[PDB]
Amino acid sequence: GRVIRGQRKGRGSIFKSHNHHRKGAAKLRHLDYCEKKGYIKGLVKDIIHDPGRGAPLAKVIFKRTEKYGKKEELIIASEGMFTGQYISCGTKAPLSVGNILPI
Amino acid sequence: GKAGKGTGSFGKRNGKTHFLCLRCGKRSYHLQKKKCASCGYPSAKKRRFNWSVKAKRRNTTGTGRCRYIKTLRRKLKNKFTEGSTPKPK
Amino acid sequence: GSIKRFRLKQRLGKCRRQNRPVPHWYRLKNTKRRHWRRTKLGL
Amino acid sequence: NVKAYELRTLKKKELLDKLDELKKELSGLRISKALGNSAKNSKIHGVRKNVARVLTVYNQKRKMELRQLYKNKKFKPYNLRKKLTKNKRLQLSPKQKAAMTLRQKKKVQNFPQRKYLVV
Amino acid sequence: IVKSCHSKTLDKYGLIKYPLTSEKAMKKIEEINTLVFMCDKRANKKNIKKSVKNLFGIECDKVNVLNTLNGDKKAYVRLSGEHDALEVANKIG
RNA sequence: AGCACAGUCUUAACGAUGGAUGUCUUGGUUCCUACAGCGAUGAAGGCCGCAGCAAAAUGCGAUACGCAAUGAAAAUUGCAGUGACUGAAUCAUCAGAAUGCUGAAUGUAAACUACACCAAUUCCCUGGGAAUAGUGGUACUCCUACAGAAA
RNA sequence: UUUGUUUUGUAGCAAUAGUAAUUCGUAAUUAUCCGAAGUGGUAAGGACUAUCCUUGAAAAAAGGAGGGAACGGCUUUGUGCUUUGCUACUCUUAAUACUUGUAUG
RNA sequence: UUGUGUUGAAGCGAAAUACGUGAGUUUUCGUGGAACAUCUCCCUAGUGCAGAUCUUGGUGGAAGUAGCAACUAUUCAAAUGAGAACUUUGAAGACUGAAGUGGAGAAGGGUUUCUUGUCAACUGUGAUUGAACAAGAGUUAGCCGCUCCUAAGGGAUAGCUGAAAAGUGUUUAAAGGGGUCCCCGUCUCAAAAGGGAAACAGGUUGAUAUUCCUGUGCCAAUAGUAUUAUGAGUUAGAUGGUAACAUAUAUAUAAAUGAACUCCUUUACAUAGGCUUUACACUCGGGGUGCGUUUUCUUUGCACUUUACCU
RNA sequence: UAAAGCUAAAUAUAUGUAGGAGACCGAUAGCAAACAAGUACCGUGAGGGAAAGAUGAAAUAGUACUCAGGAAUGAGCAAU
RNA sequence: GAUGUUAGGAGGGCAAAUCCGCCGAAUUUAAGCAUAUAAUUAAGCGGAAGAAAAGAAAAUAACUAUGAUUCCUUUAGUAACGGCGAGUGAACAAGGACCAGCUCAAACGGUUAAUCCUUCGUUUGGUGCAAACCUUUCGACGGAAUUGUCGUU
Repeated sequence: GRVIRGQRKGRGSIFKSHNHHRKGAAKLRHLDYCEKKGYIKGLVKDIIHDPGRGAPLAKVIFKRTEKYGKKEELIIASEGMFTGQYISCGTKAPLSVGNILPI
Repeated sequence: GKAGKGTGSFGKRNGKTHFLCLRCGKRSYHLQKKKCASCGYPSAKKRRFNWSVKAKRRNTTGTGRCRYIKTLRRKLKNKFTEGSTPKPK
Repeated sequence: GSIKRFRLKQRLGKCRRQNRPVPHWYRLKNTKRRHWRRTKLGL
Repeated sequence: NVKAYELRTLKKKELLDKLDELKKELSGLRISKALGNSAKNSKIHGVRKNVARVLTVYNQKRKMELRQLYKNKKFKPYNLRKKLTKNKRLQLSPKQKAAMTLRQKKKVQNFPQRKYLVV
Repeated sequence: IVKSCHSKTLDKYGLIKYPLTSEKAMKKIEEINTLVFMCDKRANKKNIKKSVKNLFGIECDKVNVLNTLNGDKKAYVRLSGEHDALEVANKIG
């Protein structure tokens, strides 16, 4: 016989993900001392649609603490967060919808 | 259909697969993958194969000009020392 | 086409120049002639 | 119609002047050549070979004028060193190839191979 | 590396080979006074321009360049209103 | 000026078409003999050029169907023109000079004659005049020295 | 210095270029060039509405900003700093002319 | 071994009161114009053709036959020429017909372009024609494109595998710039329809034109000093408006400071639907400039009147 | 006397070059190529790949002249 | 170690008939075919020379013994291997061509690293018209080397 359709998928020629318009990988903030010992609040500037997935993404701006500057993080938005709210990430973050907390 | 298997589709034959291949000069330089089908120009080697004595013989050494080795020939008989000249009259 | 590369145009000119007949004085003492419509120079 | 030795030694500046103007004269011929006249055509071969004859000496002339600056000095430029084949250049010199360690040197030197005769 | 021979870079004696005598080379001089000459393929605009103000005292409004199918370059030169381009035919021929 | 029927077939003589046969052979083939590599000092190969008239092949490289030198030794010739009356016309040899763009190609590129950086470079006379948008160097790996920085 | 009423202009190029009719050595002057509108064929723009379990590129390049390192001169003291007298001043656009390669393409 | 050849060898065509039984052999005539035998005996082999849908080449009957059938369609006169249904000119009849055998178009072609000459072959009839043949000539850009940017992606670097060839491309970047130590940071290629410095009109050639010429512009670039001016702001920087808003008309409306560091915006984006504006397109009647049926009617049928880039 | 190393001769050479030969082939043969042959030409490409020698001693004897034809050509009382 | 637009150098590619490593078939034969054979071949990858490779016994022999390697004659289609089928297949001695043998690894210089290389200068004389080349040696400088070069076998 010949190589079957499911077998040809791992080669990844035409079966690679159509990702031309994707906005970026949805990742939480990288672990930092500030996140390990308390809240750091980032402002969700905008809520975008990532073409691949059905879940909208949140463009959260965090003001970096090691240098002057802001940092953009793309986080999967929970249902209820809105543009302009402040989202607390860390051990001492209050337990509210959208906040990033240790489990 | 109308641009069928033969004559109809032969009308779509515009735009080329190969070009001049500055190393060989043959119209065998693949343009999409940028590699000569005759010698594999981007690779350092010459891309010969022992299963084609015709292909080996039509581009072996001596089929060209031999600008240097032809002059270097007929010198081992003379055994002249470099920089030497014949004695003046 | 109207737009072409320098090497291609130079080769076209050389192939045009190589298409003239043998000089009369030389003949008084050629086989590789192409027609643009008959045989394509493959460039 | 200039020949070898009448321009073999003449002053280099005058050489350059005459060479510069003779090519302008060649183009002056070319005016009429492109025009309806071709009556001067056969001497261009002689002028062209005189150019090579003058220049096979002029390049050699600049050659002495520049090599007498850098003569010898053990660190000859790339062109000035010997142009043997690459294998011959990279080969061991005869002295290095016949180099002989002190042990077998004192062997042979004191105790040579030498002729004889059998009756 | 020390080169002993003199440079093979092409001066005007080697860039510019001859002018044209084509009817097109004459008609524009006759009508609106634009001039035609011919040169080597490796020359450039200002390499050619150097001849016109190097061998001759004639103003160059511009030099225009063209690459012929025969392996040479055709150059065009112009003048300004200071100099008439009529004696530039009688003197040159 | 007169006569044959036509066609088809057969025979002979002479022709047409064709290129067999024979005879030629600056070619091939096989064997024997001898020498043997070339290349970053830029090879093989590929392009582009070079002749008064010059397409191919052959030869050559901006000195471009050939320069210099050496031996023989005076034509080149299709026309032109150039040559002694032997460094001159042509052969042969070929050591000197020169050897375009590429190509291992090696500054980055390449269906680009595109783009860099560093010495602005090179020529004239033996310190003063010019050419100029115009020369060389700069791959990767490795070896021997050297260097100033480091834990 | 404002508002209204009258005269010039095919709003400013612009007619003189282009085009056009009758004469006229074989070269010219001639005169017009006007009021307006009507259909929506094609393009583009604008403000909108709707659709998506489809949300419909990037970079070169350019701009704006927050911030406040540095901001008036001549000469004079000691060591970029206090200081003594006078205060005319500084930039933006266009260049003018000498100097580096020749300073456009 | 021993012969024939320019006083004509080999070969070839026709033949012979020739010999053999036969493969053949030997002669004659013609042609041929240079070599040829040996049967005296032997040695040797790529040594004998009617076939193999045999190989190569040449040539037949078919046969002056099939056929020269899409695209409605040609006609009269003249010129050239040896020669004209298919070359040119004039008249007519028609066609393409707004989605064109029309202008510009890319890919592909490569001189087929232009002028002159020309007809050996080709132009499946003719041919004086021609995209054929021959000799010359012709392609002009700061503004049109490439060149620059990045995309789908390609190559390569470090590594890591593999005998290598090759595979993959940060899998422990000690990897180029900025400002004045720090910050940032794989390289390179990939679009002549994506992004993008800046041009229009008129004219000109046998053949090029937003490239040449005339005029008028536009964009990018431009090293150190002494003169000028303009405008501003000043002895380190304005204006009003209850407001939105706006704010410098010198040749040009330039003239309201600014580092490191950072944050935005432009580039920069789908589809459908209608509404609207403007330019272009077309059209309408009476004004300025020409042709016509009219045995019969006519203010009669119709026809020629513009304005780029630049504010 | 292993787990280190070097070494010339006799040996082989369908390659390149240069010589010399042959009970070899004699232009459908012999190399594909006696010649402008790995050429013309075909295929996008890897590749495929021909045909084609002979006047004469001398063209430094290659057809002068005439006639008929537009010319090609033909004919001759003409010519190598 | 990193880094050098530091000084001096090497490798890359072409070419293969002979030669040296790797990798590696199948057609075929067996009248089928699977081990076997084709074949340790063809194709593929890499590396040298005028030759290469092998080569100075951890070798044969069993004799009255030979003495590096290679090649020729032979051993020999033999010993042996093998659906013991098809097929495959050496070695020793013997006769010849040729015939050269050697050095690293430990000891001692430790009353003197005694060794090696780089660079820069002088000169011992010379064949060559020349260009260049063969010889020449006082050195000095800078290194390498004691984690071991040479003297010593």
